[PDB]
Amino acid sequence: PEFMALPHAILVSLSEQASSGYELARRFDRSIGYFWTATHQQIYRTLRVMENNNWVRATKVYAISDSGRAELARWIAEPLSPTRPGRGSALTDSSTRDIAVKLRGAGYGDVAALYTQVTALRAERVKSLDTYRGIEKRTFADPSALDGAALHQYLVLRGGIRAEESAIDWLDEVAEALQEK
Amino acid sequence: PEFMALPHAILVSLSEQASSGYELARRFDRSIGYFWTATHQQIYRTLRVMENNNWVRATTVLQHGRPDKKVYAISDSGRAELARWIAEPLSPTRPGRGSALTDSSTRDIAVKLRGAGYGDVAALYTQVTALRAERVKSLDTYRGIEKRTFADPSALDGAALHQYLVLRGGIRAEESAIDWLDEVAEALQE
Ligand SMILES: [Cl-]
Repeated sequence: PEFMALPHAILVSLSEQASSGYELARRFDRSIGYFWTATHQQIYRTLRVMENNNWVRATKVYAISDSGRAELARWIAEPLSPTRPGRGSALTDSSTRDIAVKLRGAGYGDVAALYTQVTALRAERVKSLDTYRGIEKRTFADPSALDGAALHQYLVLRGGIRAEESAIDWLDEVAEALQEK
Repeated sequence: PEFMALPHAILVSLSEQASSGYELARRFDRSIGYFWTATHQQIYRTLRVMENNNWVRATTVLQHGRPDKKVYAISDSGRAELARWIAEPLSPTRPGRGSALTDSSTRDIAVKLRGAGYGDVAALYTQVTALRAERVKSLDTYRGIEKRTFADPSALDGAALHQYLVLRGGIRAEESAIDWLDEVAEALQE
């Protein structure tokens, strides 16, 4: 439960607005829904799980508990996981999504701890890009002579190259805005 | 289900090189694993399935003083299915359709783009231009939420600024997607 990311997304939702099961889903599919693709069945299942830890109270409207608000602070401060599923690419790495959740509910949990996660993740995107940048020069040196399969592969690599750059650029925009704060 | 996403990725993979179990897993991670997170167990289970469909054929190759390796290659029927799936339009019922961060058409197009060929590129260009038209809907929407809710983002503090930054990530992704979708469309224009 504390090693997953949806309980926490819902903890953010509850932190801002204490809603119900359906009100929660409804709220989630337009607030955090643009980064997380979760179903109503998932939202409800996790809401059950959160009441099992006493993370949410039965005020029928759910409320974040003290224990749940503590977990959000804990989770936001918790650094980058080495066991995280998808390490090594901006398209597969789920940290970009987690940072967005942490960034939203940065009331519970502090900005200093998150800043370091933003700078740590950016450093990883540089390893990713530096890898892609190597495959480019060492596989697609002179990118104008490419014809069919070779060019299709280049273009695909160029999508990954863009994503890595995109991630770094956002991570920079995030890191900049968290400094002036 | 048969005609899902991973099988076609594996057809594209085996289209590039006839690989064995481990070779296919290894080379998928090296290439298509940078956009696709799939487990080796999953890769092999689809391999089994597509052999039952006769989409892939297995040949035991002779290795001296080596366990003889079983190599899978794409068959005629599988080569046909890959061509069929590249041509098949985007689903209007698929999830996360409303965001570049949430949409898997970006990934499907990448796979299609890999194993395209002279005959499939034309139909593939169709989906490129269609998906770009959707990213503009998504972008046009985010830019609306920006102007309506986050005009003058210099006087933003705390929650408001955190939310804007998050919205700023979505705008970049849509832009990024459009830029790539344009680069692909242009490179096919020759
Ligand atoms: Cl055959």
